[PDB]
Amino acid sequence: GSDLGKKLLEAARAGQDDEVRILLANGADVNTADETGFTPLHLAAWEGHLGIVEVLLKNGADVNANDERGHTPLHLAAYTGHLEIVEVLLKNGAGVNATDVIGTAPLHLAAMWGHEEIVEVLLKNGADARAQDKFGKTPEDLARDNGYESVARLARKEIIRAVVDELKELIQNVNDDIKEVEKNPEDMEYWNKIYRLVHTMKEITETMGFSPVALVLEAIMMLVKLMLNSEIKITSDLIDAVKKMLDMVTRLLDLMVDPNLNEEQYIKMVVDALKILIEAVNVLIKMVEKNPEDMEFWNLIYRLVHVMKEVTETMGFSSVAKVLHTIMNLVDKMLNSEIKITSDLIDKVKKKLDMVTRELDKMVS
Repeated sequence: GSDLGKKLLEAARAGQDDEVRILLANGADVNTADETGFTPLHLAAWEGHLGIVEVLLKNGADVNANDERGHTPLHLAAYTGHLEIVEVLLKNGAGVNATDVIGTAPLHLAAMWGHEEIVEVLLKNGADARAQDKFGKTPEDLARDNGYESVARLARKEIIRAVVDELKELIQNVNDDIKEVEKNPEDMEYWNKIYRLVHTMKEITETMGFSPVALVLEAIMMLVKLMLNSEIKITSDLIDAVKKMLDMVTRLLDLMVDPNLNEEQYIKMVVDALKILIEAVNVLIKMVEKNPEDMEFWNLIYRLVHVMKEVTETMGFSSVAKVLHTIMNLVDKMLNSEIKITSDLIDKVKKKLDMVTRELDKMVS
């Protein structure tokens, strides 16, 4: 009864390989528990005794045993940071996404103390990077709060990758819907469904960050909203413009999940993104060309040019920062109605934007 169970607990805790083997041989309950509910596997993983972990697992140890606090042996192995014990537990069907009472997964325990190797292993075995504990904290958040910048950046990259996959699923939905309207433009319902999809996308992008994608999605939202309130006649050319903006959003999403290359590919990433959002600004300029006098669209162009100036400044590109600063100055003049909106002004902005594009091409070329 309690005799062999207590001696087995104490032997697993102390690291007595032979004593564990003997006690198991004499019919000791492998899944015995202490006051708090720790089975010998919990204690073996805690103290880091790989041999005893392996032996216990061979003799029927419960890999997913929970204690009072809802902790499996994998929680404790990830906390203490014993890589090989984590690997064996996962090998024997351990719960990679097991959640305790406070909502803390093993990835939280690994990332919060910066045990990079076990974090990588856990992610390899399908660990949820976006898992949130009872306090709305992801593993990224816990690692960053404790000063582990490397693991924080890694968890961030994983969250970005998963979010991009989700957004691609949303893009597929939107593309099916836009095809179905292209066949029957009469249905306004499809446009409302597309509006819902784009609004959810906009919310996700704002939540993560990715301001450029958020602003392009906001342009999408304005167009679909005008069509819903029958402010504009449903044209096929405007639909092709929406198609082009969705395509560029998808491509930008592809850009975000770049293979962690070297500074050269980093430059190519930023230059491609710069060209993509320039294409977006060109779409906006064409739309303003056809229907000016709606300052919301100008505020959005301002927001995009501001994001671009920020990106450049952070990444140098002083010539481009200056040209975009001038663009922003002209737009600022316009919003407070200093100057009169004239076709020559929009055309001049277009000329300067083309000069920007050639300056970037010169930089990358």
